[PDB]
Amino acid sequence: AKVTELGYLGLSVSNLDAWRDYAAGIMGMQVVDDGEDDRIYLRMDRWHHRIVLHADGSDDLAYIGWRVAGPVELDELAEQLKNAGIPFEVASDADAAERRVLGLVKLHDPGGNPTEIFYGPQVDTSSPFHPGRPMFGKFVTEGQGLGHIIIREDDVEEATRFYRLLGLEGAVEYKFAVGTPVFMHCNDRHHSLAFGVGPMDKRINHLMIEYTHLDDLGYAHDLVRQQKIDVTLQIGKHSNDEALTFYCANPSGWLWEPGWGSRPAPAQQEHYLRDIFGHD
Amino acid sequence: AKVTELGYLGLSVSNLDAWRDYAAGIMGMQVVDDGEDDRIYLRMDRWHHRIVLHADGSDDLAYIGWRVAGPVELDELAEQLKNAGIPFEVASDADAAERRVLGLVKLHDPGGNPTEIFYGPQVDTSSPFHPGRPMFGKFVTEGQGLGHIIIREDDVEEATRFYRLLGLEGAVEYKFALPNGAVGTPVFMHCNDRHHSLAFGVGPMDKRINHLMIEYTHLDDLGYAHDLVRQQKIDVTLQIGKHSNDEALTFYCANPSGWLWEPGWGSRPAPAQQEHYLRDIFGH
Amino acid sequence: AKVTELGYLGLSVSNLDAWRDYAAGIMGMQVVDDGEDDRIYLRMDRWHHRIVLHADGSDDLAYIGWRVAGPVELDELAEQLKNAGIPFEVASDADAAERRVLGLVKLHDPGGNPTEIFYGPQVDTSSPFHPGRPMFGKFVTEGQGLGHIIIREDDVEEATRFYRLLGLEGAVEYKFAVGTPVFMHCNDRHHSLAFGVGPMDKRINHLMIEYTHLDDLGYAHDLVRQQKIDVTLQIGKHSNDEALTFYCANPSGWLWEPGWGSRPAPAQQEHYLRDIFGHD
Amino acid sequence: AKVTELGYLGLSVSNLDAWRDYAAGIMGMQVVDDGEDDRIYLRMDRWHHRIVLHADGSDDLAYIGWRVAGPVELDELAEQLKNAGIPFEVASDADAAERRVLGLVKLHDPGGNPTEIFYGPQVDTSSPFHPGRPMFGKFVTEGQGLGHIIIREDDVEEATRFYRLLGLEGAVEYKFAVGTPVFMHCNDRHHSLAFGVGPMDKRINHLMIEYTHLDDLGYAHDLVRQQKIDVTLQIGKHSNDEALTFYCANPSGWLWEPGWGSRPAPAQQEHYLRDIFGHD
Amino acid sequence: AKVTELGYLGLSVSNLDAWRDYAAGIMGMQVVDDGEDDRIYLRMDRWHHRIVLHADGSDDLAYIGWRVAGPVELDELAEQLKNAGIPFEVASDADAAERRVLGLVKLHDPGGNPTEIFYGPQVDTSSPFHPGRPMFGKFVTEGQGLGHIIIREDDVEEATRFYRLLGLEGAVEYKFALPNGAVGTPVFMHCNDRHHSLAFGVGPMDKRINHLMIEYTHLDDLGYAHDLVRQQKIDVTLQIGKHSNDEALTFYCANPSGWLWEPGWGSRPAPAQQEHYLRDIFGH
Amino acid sequence: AKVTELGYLGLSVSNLDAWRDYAAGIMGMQVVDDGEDDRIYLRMDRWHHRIVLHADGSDDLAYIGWRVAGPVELDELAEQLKNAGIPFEVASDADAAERRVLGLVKLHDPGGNPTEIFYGPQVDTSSPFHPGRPMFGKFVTEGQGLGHIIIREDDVEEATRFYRLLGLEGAVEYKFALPNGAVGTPVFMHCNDRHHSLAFGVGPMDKRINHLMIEYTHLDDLGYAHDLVRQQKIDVTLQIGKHSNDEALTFYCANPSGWLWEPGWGSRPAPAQQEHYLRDIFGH
Amino acid sequence: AKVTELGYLGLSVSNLDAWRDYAAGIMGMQVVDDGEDDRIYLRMDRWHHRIVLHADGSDDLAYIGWRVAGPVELDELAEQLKNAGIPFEVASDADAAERRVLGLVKLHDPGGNPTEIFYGPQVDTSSPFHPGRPMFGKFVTEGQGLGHIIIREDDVEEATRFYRLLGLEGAVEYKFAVGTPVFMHCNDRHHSLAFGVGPMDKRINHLMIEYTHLDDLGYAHDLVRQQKIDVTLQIGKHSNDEALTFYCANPSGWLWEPGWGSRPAPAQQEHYLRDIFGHD
Ligand SMILES: [Fe+3]
Ligand SMILES: [Fe+3]
Ligand SMILES: [Fe+3]
Ligand SMILES: [Fe+3]
Ligand SMILES: [Fe+3]
Ligand SMILES: [Fe+3]
Ligand SMILES: [Fe+3]
Repeated sequence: AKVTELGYLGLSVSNLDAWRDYAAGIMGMQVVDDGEDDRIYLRMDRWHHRIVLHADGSDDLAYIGWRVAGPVELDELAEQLKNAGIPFEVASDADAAERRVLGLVKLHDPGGNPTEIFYGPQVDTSSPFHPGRPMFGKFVTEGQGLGHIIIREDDVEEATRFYRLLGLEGAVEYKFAVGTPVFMHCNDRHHSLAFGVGPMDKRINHLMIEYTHLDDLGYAHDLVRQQKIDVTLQIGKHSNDEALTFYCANPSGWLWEPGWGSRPAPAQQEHYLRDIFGHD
Repeated sequence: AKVTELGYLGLSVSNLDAWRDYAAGIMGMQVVDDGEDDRIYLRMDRWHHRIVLHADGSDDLAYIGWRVAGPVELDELAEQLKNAGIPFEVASDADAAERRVLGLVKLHDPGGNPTEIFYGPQVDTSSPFHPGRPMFGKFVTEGQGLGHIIIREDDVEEATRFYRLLGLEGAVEYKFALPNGAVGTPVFMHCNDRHHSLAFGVGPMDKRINHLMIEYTHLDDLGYAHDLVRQQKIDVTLQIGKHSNDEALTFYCANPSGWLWEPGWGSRPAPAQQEHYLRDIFGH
Repeated sequence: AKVTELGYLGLSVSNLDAWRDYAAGIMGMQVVDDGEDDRIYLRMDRWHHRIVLHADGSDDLAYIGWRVAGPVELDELAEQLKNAGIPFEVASDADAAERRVLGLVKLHDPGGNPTEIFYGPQVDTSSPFHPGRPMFGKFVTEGQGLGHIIIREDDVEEATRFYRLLGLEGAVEYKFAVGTPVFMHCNDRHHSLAFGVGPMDKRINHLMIEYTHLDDLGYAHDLVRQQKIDVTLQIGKHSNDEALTFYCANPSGWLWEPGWGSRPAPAQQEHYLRDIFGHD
Repeated sequence: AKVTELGYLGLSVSNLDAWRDYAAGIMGMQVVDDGEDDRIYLRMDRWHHRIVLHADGSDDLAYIGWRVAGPVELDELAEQLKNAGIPFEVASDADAAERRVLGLVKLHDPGGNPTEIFYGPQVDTSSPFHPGRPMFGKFVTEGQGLGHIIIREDDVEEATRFYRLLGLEGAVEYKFAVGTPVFMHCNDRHHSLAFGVGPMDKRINHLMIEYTHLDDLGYAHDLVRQQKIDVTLQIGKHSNDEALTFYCANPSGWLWEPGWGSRPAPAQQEHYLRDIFGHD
Repeated sequence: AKVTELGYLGLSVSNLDAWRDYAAGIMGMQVVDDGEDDRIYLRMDRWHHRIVLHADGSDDLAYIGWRVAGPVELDELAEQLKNAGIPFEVASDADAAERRVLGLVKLHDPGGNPTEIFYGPQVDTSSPFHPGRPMFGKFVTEGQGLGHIIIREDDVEEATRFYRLLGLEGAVEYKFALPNGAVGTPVFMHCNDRHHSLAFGVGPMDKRINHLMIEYTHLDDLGYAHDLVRQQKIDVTLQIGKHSNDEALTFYCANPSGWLWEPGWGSRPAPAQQEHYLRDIFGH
Repeated sequence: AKVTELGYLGLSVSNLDAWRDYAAGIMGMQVVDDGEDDRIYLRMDRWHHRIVLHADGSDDLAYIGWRVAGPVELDELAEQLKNAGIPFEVASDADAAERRVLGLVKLHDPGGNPTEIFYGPQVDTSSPFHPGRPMFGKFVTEGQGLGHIIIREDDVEEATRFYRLLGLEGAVEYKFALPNGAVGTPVFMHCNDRHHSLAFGVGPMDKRINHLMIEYTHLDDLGYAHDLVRQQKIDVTLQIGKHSNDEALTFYCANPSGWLWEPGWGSRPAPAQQEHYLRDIFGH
Repeated sequence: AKVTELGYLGLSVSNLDAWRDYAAGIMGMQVVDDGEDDRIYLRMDRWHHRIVLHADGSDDLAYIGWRVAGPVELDELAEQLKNAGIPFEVASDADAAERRVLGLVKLHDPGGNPTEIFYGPQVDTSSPFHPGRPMFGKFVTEGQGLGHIIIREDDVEEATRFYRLLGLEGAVEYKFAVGTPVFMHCNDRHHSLAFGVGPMDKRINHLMIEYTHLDDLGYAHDLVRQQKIDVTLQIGKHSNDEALTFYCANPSGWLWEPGWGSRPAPAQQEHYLRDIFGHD
């Protein structure tokens, strides 16, 4: 059994309203507020949500959810963890219900990042995704997860071995003291996960989200320029994912990377020395 | 040169608010309001609009706009009308501006229905379609027009001839027995892949327009619309069903102007060749 | 080895003639009467039959037949049952011949439902399916079974484990005391089997049958309206199978669900809270 | 490891010239005579030959050759035979060279039929197949073998178990004392092998060969009528292979079944009670 | 019979070396030098060339060459020009040789822009395209011509009519407010799959040509070009963006003659039918 | 209405036996002998034949047969010839029988080459093509004709005009320097998917025909033919190579009548539009 | 784990300039000179290089690199070697960096040929392949390796067993004392490797490189004729790969075989007695 996608992210945020303007108003996500006093959701497709916003007054990552196919696969994965010596917790039904999933395992990666493994997300088929701003197209999520994240690790090699155990595949992809970021995938998305990018003040460095239509990235690019917001990396392409993407600050003080046209991971490992173009 | 699609409809209404709730809130169209005194717009795709709503107090059809490919084609059609001795007005640039088109000709069909032929609709490709209720998919319009309409014609043969001149094709599609032994023979006509764009010969009518069909790309949006209408007790005069001709899955129901909208899914193209039916397939 | 489809159903019925009018006259199945004094068959495609009508004077389920690929797979499955502690019976040749199959294993599921596992159904290739009323198209059966059934179970978890052992895959699909129906598949049909829907007076709740052509469902819908028969659920869509279907009473006092446009099961487990539209 | 196709047949024949008129002159096979004093070959495609004609004065089967993918697969298959208790002989290089193959295992099936297992047939790529009469099209052989054969067995069940060990798959396909012919396949050809058809005077009952073009079967049908030769079964279709074929006597006193439009074997076992049409 | 593509451009330049560095060194074109005194060539595909560079001292457009399918088609177009009372020169074999074509007619458009119509370009299929900087892919030209241009026209309606005669199709593509309440209505026209080959009506211009669009098959080549231009501080007058009409991803920037090149990727075809816009999609 | 393909060739030969060995034994054609005194046939596909061999003592081309779709089309072409004042003979049913066709017209091209136009060739669909040496594949002929030929024309422009009337399309395909400063401009023409069916303007010729190209579906048959020719020392006057125009892989070599056959593989279609070359791609 | 392609070759050469004229000037490869004093590279596609030219004054093979998918596969392959008794060396990071790979295992085949196994080649995505002469098309390398090589072995059977252990598949393909060349593949390229061709003065007999466009082979054929260079085998086709190729001398005194239109290896082993055409 292997994880199949990056299913959801929990975020700790200090300012819900600013996140509404940003994620729905600019990025085109749908705000879902089910009445809960301490959280709201962000929806990108059929699923009830892909991202949870916990208004706990912090501004960092709360948890990463990795999907598996069903209860049998969840059990096989739990057993693999037990055999590897890795502490985990089979969540109760009520804890799974909090996450809007049927079954859920909670644990941590070797960098201390809260990591969850689940099957059976809540899908709202009867209430179509309705974007928070006008969209030409949709988001790329089908079988591919919500996007990709760079997260903090203190032991790159331990993290890699942990993530291969979960089912992800990958290796170092750039050589840039030579530093060696590692990139990993579990489906057709080039990667869902990367680490070893150097010292980081927060648990998460960025999140790349992907549009089906190029016109939606331009629409977002222009809203960000009009709203006169911080751009860290300009429009361009990495050698690895070969996607067209830009990097801007979110209300939590880290980066979102809205994108278009990401390719699949090569079936065999490669490594690069530099990006294709842009990203200035 | 011929008409290529049913491009837009002008509607006279007496209650804008009801229309907004109906067309956007249930059907999923986008309300476009340009700050005009007397009118708002309904949008279904990239075009600035497909339906104009003139808040004038009446509840009927105001005008029907038929698209042609371009200026040369508009000239060619104008000359054909003149050579048929059909009167028409060459609209100026301000009349074309008012309709959001590049050029147009204004006229009447034999039944007195105000009829426009235009090229160059306004398309808002910077502001994508944003439906007025959540939608699963979109509207079927590309190269097919807004949908199909049923309109009043006192002279069926005169209307048939008028619309063959414009470039529409078709003929009688159904035969049915009337009370006195007569035979009703409604005429259905198309100008593109859409089974038909136009019909008439369905008998006496108190308004110029009887119904409008609009088509969803996704059945679940038809399902959704149906559900809100049941939630809000609107008159579905004809239940879910298939006509023999268009072989579409549709339900008929009442709009705020007192006539019928027929939301539908899965319309088939107009056959290569003319055929007719005595009855429909199922439902309705 | 795994079961590949829901191959056949045996029904106990009190009124054969009424079943002829219903299943052939309305639904478009073919009545096959081979001279046997206590039964007649219903045929939907190439197979000799998909359903057996036993005129024993009862009005419920008699047996469920699950197909396997051949004698080797039947043996591997019998061995899996022996290893699990589940009593079974390898039918004799004459018992297999009664069912019109080459090899047959008889047993019961944990709810006490008679369950059969077979290979090699009788197929009448030289006598084409001829519908009991005029049909635009056909039934959807190829590699997909005859349709799907909701059956009674007293132990939802035991039933699930039993059915996974047989080769089916699935889980809970709706949360609606929270009740949790389970749905299962063994091929491209969304599901062949569901249970845990609540208390049931009979062994079987319904049977969904599927038309290739939409026009055939309308034809049946209209015959049911003309014959002024009981409709329990109106035309609509479940979130899970995303099929267009209606629910009406059969002469045995349970439901048939004639349908159109059922999709495959998602490759990974999901759960819903409500249907898409209709089914009032 | 499994056998992949029915690769070649060795025949013992009493009259080479009559076989030339028949197989090349009517059927459109190519006569290959490499100078050997006791044999000539029949070629149907790229291979040097598909059939060997041994002029030993007998009129029956000499051997059946089953192809495997290479030397590794040949070894795995030899090992499976050793483990099953089945005597075999690894042919020497010179014995393999006689057969025009690189590696060859000789043995017998439970009915005593000489059976060979080989890899690496001689292919004459530089000398295109040239038919013995004018042909519209070609023969169907690619990845499918030369055709199919009914052979004699005294123990139907032993033969089946032997043939499954070799890699073939199948079961009984007709019920017609009820007799139960077994049909087996190892590729896209409906079957390569059948037995249990009742008492037979010879080792082989027939050989079906298949044309790509319908017009070639008609051409052969007409030559057979003009030459006023024996027809046993008229043009028609079996329920199982669903091919269009006729049955005529060859100069050895058994049947050839020239054919067209044979379908693949169903992915799951079926059984019939009668043919579709024809074969009178 | 009609023009089929924008085949070549003749350019007057004052500095060959700068052009070589710009067109080849950055854009990826191949410099072709045939040992002529006064001119070199720029190549983008199998054709001997798409752009001629006459080192005469001026910095402007010299001529525009439009392709037709063959000799019969050239005759047919010649007769149409004559029947319209438009003057033209039938070039001799040496004039055709100079242009690397089999036949041609020379003339002027209403704005005085030297205009040629030809069949039979020279194609060097023994010496494949070899770009002047490493390229990921190639240029989009097949049956689409070199790209599209914006040129000076004092009389927009006269030019429109002139180019409909040649066989191009199109009309006004945008409307925008001018200072005095006027409406600018630029005309965009096509003769093949390329959205447009030609535009004008964009206002006063000091040179005959305003810009040229060239299209890469691969985005990474657009990316590459963009990067070298940033490395060499050339004026990108308009940043990465999409026009509503061609829906292409392009950036505008200055060439050594003082006007604009617009390298681009992913242009869409010209719609079956005329439509217009009030604004563009994004960027620029 | 136009010619659709080069249908057949009539050849005068002085040695049948050599031809049989060459055309069948090496090229893979089928010899068809109908028991006629004076002639045998060469077959390449379903047609009774593509080449007639008249054993009359001369070694040259006898006639060229061009196919049209049917009788109406033959009439239309006949009337076009008459309206051009080109003389022709309407063949009777026995003349059509002799050619194995349903109808035909007989005439001359400007260079005196006997020229026939026919519909309805005889097709032997009961006796499939059986090649005269083992073949891997077949000949390319469907809707493309037998191949292409080079023929003698004293007046290139007159011939061009003659063949545009018949319905062939094309123009000059190459330019090359002659000794005296002149320019040779051979004309290549097509009437279907085959790059060309016909060429001329290659200079002085002692026979009416210079070469014939035939095309194999499979390269291995080209390879096979090449090998037998090397085994039998026939003159391959031009080695394996690609022309710029047809972009085919072919080798030229001598037949028993003293002129050239060019067996080939992988010919490309004639481009949508006319283009020309100064040289060829490789080899030859 | 198996090797996936013939990734790179190291060559020892006496004359760098002559190799530049040959490989770039004629063949259309790109010369990459990164400043190193003892070597330059030849590039054929995205990779930094496919061939290394070591100017050590010798004129033969230096090493053969076989690609594997990643570090896990490299480990599984290293373990297979340890289990087989075959000495190997896990290269250090700096040794892998010298080769422009992320991980590297060094060893020898049974003929003494230096053999390397690596994952993660350096790819220069931001600097497109730019040919050393004008090219119509490109080289065929994607998932197929750089081409194929005939190398020297003293023990044909040992070499075969060694190469099957690495993941390659194959056997004897020609019978021509009967000699028996062996051909092997690990992807869609007919073969990457062949040996047993008879006595050889050098470690490598030839290298076949493949063009996507036929016109590029003709362009090279003509440059070789104009430069009036040695041709050993004329244009033609082998029965096995069915490619169109010619054989000419390189500045190191062995053969390059520029080619076009090579087919995949047959899924099952064959053997031939002669080539199709040409190669005189
Ligand atoms: Fe990223
Ligand atoms: Fe309607
Ligand atoms: Fe159901
Ligand atoms: Fe048979
Ligand atoms: Fe532009
Ligand atoms: Fe030629
Ligand atoms: Fe080779």
